[PDB]
Amino acid sequence: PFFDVQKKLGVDLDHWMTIQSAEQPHRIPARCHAFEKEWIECAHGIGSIRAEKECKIEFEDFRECLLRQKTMKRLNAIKRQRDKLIKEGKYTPPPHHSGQEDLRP
Amino acid sequence: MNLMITLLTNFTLATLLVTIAFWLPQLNVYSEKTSPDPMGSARLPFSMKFFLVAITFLLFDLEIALLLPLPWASQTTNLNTMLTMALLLIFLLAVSLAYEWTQKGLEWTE
Amino acid sequence: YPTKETAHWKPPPWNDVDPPKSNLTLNFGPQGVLRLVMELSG
Amino acid sequence: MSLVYMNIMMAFTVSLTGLLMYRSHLMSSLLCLEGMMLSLFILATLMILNSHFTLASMMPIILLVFAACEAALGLSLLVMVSNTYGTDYVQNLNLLQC
Amino acid sequence: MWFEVLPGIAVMGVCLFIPGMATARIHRFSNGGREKRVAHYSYQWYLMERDRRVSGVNRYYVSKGLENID
Amino acid sequence: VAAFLKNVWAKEPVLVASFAIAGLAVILPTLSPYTKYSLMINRATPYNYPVPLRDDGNMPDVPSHPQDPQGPSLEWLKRL
Amino acid sequence: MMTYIVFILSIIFVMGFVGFSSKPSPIYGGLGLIVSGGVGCGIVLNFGGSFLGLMVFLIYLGGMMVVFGYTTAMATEQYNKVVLGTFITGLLMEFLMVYYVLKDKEVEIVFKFNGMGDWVIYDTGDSGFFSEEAMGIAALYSYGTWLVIVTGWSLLIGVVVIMEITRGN
Amino acid sequence: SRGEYVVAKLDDLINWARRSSLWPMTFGLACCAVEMMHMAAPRYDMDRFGVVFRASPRQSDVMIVAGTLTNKMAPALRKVYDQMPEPRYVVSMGSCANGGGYYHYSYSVVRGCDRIVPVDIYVPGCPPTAEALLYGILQLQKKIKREKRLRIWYRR
Amino acid sequence: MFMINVLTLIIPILLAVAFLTLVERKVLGYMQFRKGPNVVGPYGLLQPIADAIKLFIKEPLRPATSSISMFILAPILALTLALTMWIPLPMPYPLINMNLGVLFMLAMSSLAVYSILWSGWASNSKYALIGALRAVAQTISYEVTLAIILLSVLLMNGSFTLSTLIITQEQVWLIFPAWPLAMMWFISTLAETNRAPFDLTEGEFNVEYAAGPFALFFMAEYANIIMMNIFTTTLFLGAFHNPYMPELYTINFTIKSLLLSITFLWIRASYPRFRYDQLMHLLWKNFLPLTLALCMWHVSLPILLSSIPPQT
Ligand SMILES: CCCCCCCCCCCCCCCCCC(=O)OC[C@H](COP(=O)([O-])OCC[N+](C)(C)C)OC(=O)CCCCCCCCCCCCCCCCC
Ligand SMILES: CCCCCCCCCCCCCCCCCC(=O)OC[C@H](COP(=O)(O)OCCN)OC(=O)CCCCCCCCCCCCCCCCC
Ligand SMILES: CCCCCCCCCCCCCCCCCC(=O)OC[C@H](COP(=O)(O)OCCN)OC(=O)CCCCCCCCCCCCCCCCC
Ligand SMILES: CCCCCCCCCCCCCCCCCC(=O)OC[C@H](COP(=O)(O)OCCN)OC(=O)CCCCCCCCCCCCCCCCC
Ligand SMILES: CCCCCCCCCCCCCCCCCC(=O)OC[C@H](COP(=O)(O)OCCN)OC(=O)CCCCCCCCCCCCCCCCC
Ligand SMILES: CCCCCCCCCCC1=C(C)C(=O)C(OC)=C(OC)C1=O
Ligand code: SF4
Repeated sequence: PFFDVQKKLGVDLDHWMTIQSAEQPHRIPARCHAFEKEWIECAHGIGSIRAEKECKIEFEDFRECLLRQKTMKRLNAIKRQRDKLIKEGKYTPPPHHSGQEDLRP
Repeated sequence: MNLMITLLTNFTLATLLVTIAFWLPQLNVYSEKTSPDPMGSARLPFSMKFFLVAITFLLFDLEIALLLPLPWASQTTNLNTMLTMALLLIFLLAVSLAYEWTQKGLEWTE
Repeated sequence: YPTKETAHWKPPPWNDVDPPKSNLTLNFGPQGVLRLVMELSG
Repeated sequence: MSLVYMNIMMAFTVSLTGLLMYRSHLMSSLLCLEGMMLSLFILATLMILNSHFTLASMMPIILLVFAACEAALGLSLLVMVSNTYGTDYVQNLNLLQC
Repeated sequence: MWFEVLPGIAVMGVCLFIPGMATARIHRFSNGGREKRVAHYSYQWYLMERDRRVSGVNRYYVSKGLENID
Repeated sequence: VAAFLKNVWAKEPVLVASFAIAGLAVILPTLSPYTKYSLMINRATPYNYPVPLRDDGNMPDVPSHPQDPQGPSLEWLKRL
Repeated sequence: MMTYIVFILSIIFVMGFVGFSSKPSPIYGGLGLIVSGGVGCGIVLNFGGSFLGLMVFLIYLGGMMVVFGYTTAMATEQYNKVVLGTFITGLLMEFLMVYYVLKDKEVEIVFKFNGMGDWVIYDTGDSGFFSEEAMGIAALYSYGTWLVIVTGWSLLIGVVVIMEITRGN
Repeated sequence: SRGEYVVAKLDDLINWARRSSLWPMTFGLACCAVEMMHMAAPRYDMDRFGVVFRASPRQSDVMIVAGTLTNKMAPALRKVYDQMPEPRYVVSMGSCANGGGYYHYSYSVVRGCDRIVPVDIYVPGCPPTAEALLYGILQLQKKIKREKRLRIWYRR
Repeated sequence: MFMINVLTLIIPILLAVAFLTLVERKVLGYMQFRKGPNVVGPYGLLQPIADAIKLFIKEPLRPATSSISMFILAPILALTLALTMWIPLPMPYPLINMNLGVLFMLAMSSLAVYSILWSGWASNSKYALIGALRAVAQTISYEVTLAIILLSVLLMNGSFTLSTLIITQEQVWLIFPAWPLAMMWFISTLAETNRAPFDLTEGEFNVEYAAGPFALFFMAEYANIIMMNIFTTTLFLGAFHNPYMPELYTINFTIKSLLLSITFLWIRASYPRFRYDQLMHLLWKNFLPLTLALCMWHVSLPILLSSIPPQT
């Protein structure tokens, strides 16, 4: 039983806290506002059964924005290869990745 | 970082003073004291009233926790709704106090 | 069906009300001067 | 995912198994229950502060208040237990086996 | 008479005057003869870290004015 | 309504002051003429950036410069 | 070491829960949950949740664990192998997790977890002249109307229920 | 020597702090309690000597036995005396605490409190005046001033 | 350099607590038609030094503790919380300038009852435990009106920033719009620190501590007294602040806080004690209804006057 009293009576009891793409105070965007807006506008109206297979790209984009697992795995690979080349002496860091370059602005 | 250093300094000063208080007069070689209370050995009687004032504290402190964002909530653009809900929270705290009154909850610690 | 394990179980009371199964005595002594024996009920 | 979520979830499961394996006391059970609530507070807070989802910042406070009220209820239940047997021992709560 | 309590109040008042005077002089000494930058908000921290980068001496308080533009 | 009020003010003046202050706190924002100015000041405080509009060709009331006459004015806030 | 500090606090956090999940005594359990609340508050403070961490102090510790220690001090009249065994068991489980995720930079107990410090996941912008957390909590009165109604009604009913079930009549 | 000078100055320091911060626990037994209450009154004012008014018996430094000690309360006197932290001193105030007094030949009176506790200062009178009790307290302070705890510790 | 600033905070706190004991004994002396200490030092100034040396060489009382660990931790927690209540205090600049210094102080004062509770349970006396439960219930009772009065006053401030509370009071002292909140605040902070007429720990919990640790509890309590007077001074009697001469603010708030601490000393030599139910009646049936009514008034009042303070 989902007695949709809110849509029937036209009141907004809890839809505002439901998603990150909703109206936030002082127009603060979430860090994955665009990804969630794209996933919601993809998966709207077509049902969950169609939405699990027809909006997989937007949902993988949004999940990887949220958790950043592919990003952190890529950073793990870059940093670990960098540490191996430092340990082998095949590589040196640049001066701008050591703190001796007087940052931009 | 300055705050963590300050907390560590205050804890270290307190522990140093407590160690001096618990170990400087131990070096006194005074005397061994042979055979070192209104109730003799009876058990502690449970007071229902102390527990009642503690739970009344806890519930009104939860209502305080709801009231704590009000200096930030006065800055909103939806001020009629904000003012209504603020007066409604303080009114429900007052209704909690009135019900605690009239059902003899504030008795012998009034 | 009473077994060996469920043999010490008696049926519950009929009104389902069980029997519940002392007040504090203080000695405010000499430590003018007066000794007091208090029977307090809280 | 992030590494601090590992420790907050594992803390929730530690306090779960503490709340799911009693020793004697009902108070130690309520302590494990409120440790579970605390770990939920920390975990929901780190998510909401992570994703910058602004409106859910009032969410853990609510998660505090209700559940803290819940704790009050449990404490009063414990006191009624301690107004029957003299202790809060969970092995005294076996009148309903028959 | 009643002015006999005043040496102890004077000692206690000097002991309360020391922390605020000391933190004011330390905030002037550690920040280039000025107040400590209050950064309660992330815009204020953004400006303060921009000052740290535009000074060239890795210090936010060393200010750069019209002499730094051409 | 008259003897009862003097009786409760004689016996329990703390509660009478409590319900009087709470009653003024309820009713007086609905009667105050300055309640509207609270709304108008809170909506005129620019926390965000005033993201400008693309001039399509017909916006007669949107300015091109902040010091232009058209647009929202806050002379009521300076003067009061 | 200092870039891992939240992680380090979180380790103390897990240790703190083994300080009372083994259940030594409800007063030592209360002390362990107080230290756990302090370090978990510090974790909340290090993502920028200052108000939420001060709710952990003012309401969880200074409000509620006060009442736990208060009620416990009115019981357990003042004067283990399983406790210390379970304590070292949970401690060795947690340090094996630490050692695995620090030697592999990846672990999977139930979910996959990264092994780098949790500073990496943060945002690189500013929030202007407001804390987003403070304004989302201030939103409780304008946007959070139904939530305030049901929370205040549940607290009023909580007062009524506590007075009913403790009266004995 | 050098260490003898050090223990001399440290004896002077600790005896100064012990005689200048006497905390009395006064047994208000009898009429001598009234005159101790006058030694605390504004004219004589024990508090200006560092002698506080009514310290608790577990943080007090000196036990003023002010009044008549009976047989029914002598174990309570000895209990309070044993519960005092050292250095503890005993001022016997008035004739009944000193030697039984006007109730010396009674069946129910301990003939002096010195049968029960070791007494340092015997303050004579019935009652001794608040000025005479203050004289006894200052004589106790002078007795503390010539203590040689660290000099005898250094010479043992 | 910051460590020097922490030392110049925490060492003068200890010195002012040490000489507050002399000021208490002198002011209670002259209000009782006698003198306070004037023999041990010149004008009594060496009385706290003599008394500290006396207490630190007195015999340890050596109790049978229920828990050794909490018996150690209760003075540690009391002194640590007594010292950390000073670091957001703006005078005119705090040691730790934070955005939520008010709420930080309310939190660290809410944590202060664990020292009372642990010292009461760590003693084997049941009487000391009953006294500790009474003192904890008293303190957590008056923390309610602390929180609500403090919220109602900070509705005129705009934030929980203590440094903003000086900017708030540059045209008027905040006691003029909020004197009923001020007087209930003042009595509630008088009831926080177990201070007369709310001192039922002296009327017939840490009596099993030796002279050293009891002196540490005593000095933590007087550090709380000086701190709550300074916090009341910043909160209701905000001084003039010239940013180019901060010592004007420092001399001014020091004079006001000394007068307010002497006002604590002047209350304790004027009134008898409440019975325990009488100050419970004072909180729950007198202070808390007016506190809620004035909280409604100070919510609705900046809206009806258009005087809502700035967020920043
Ligand atoms: C910050 C600087 C200092 C601030 C001022 C404080 C300094 C003075 C200190 C004096 C010594 C106090 C020692 C402790 C005393 C404790 C006892 C005590 O006082 O109890 C409080 C007493 C308690 O009541 P009671 O016990 O005296 O009276 C009997 C009460 N019954 C019947 C319930 C038994 O009074 C209060 O609670 C009053 C609190 C403050 C009231 C503020 C009211 C302001 C006016 C509002 C408006 C009124 C008009 C109506 C509306 C008009 C609208 C236009
Ligand atoms: C609508 C406005 C908002 C209202 C809600 C917000 C209130 C804010 C303040 C919080 C109050 C919380 C506590 C309320 C408890 C009320 C019940 C009560 O106290 O009844 C008992 C009392 C008599 O006291 P007694 O029981 O004898 O006490 C023993 C000691 N003698 O009985 C009495 O003293 C009688 C009390 C009832 C009559 C009070 C009348 C006051 C009128 C003031 C002027 C008009 C103000 C406008 C609002 C009127 C609302 C009725
Ligand atoms: C290597 C050799 C040295 C060894 C280490 C010692 C270092 C120095 C220690 C302090 C000085 C030691 C000497 C103590 C006093 C000796 C002389 C004396 O007793 O003088 C008596 C005089 C008052 O005379 P009185 O007998 O009281 O007369 C009653 C009124 N007609 O008394 C007075 O006028 C006042 C005496 C005051 C004593 C000194 C001040 C107090 C101690 C301060 C330092 C220690 C504490 C530091 C801070 C602790 C925490 C606050
Ligand atoms: C931020 C500011 C905080 C201020 C806190 C302190 C306030 C009060 C400061 C002290 C005021 C003066 C104190 C004088 C005490 C009495 C000294 C005295 O007269 O001692 C005499 C005694 C015996 O000497 P004798 O040679 O026998 O004399 C016979 C003469 N034919 O000889 C002795 O006892 C030996 C000498 C002892 C000297 C002790 C001096 C007092 C030390 C107190 C500690 C604080 C020091 C000041 C700190 C702030 C300033 C830097
Ligand atoms: C039984 C054990 C022993 C008992 C005695 C000792 C413990 C009890 C007494 C000490 C209590 C310590 C409280 C520590 C946190 C206090 C809250 C806090 O930090 O608030 C201040 C501030 C928020 O203000 P804000 O201005 O927003 O922050 C700056 C950015 N603008 O936030 C900041 O500035 C954040 C700074 C970075 C994060 C700091 C984290 C500190 C370390 C973790 C907590 C330490 C205490 C753990 C144990 C507590 C036991 C009660
Ligand atoms: C080393 C820094 C100071 C350590 C603490 C000792 C001095 C302050 C407390 C001593 C004290 C004084 C002066 C005091 O006057 C007093 O009586 C009211 C006490 O007992 C209740 C005290 O404990
Ligand atoms: S010595 Fe005399 S005056 Fe003194 S208490 Fe005894 S009977 Fe009374």
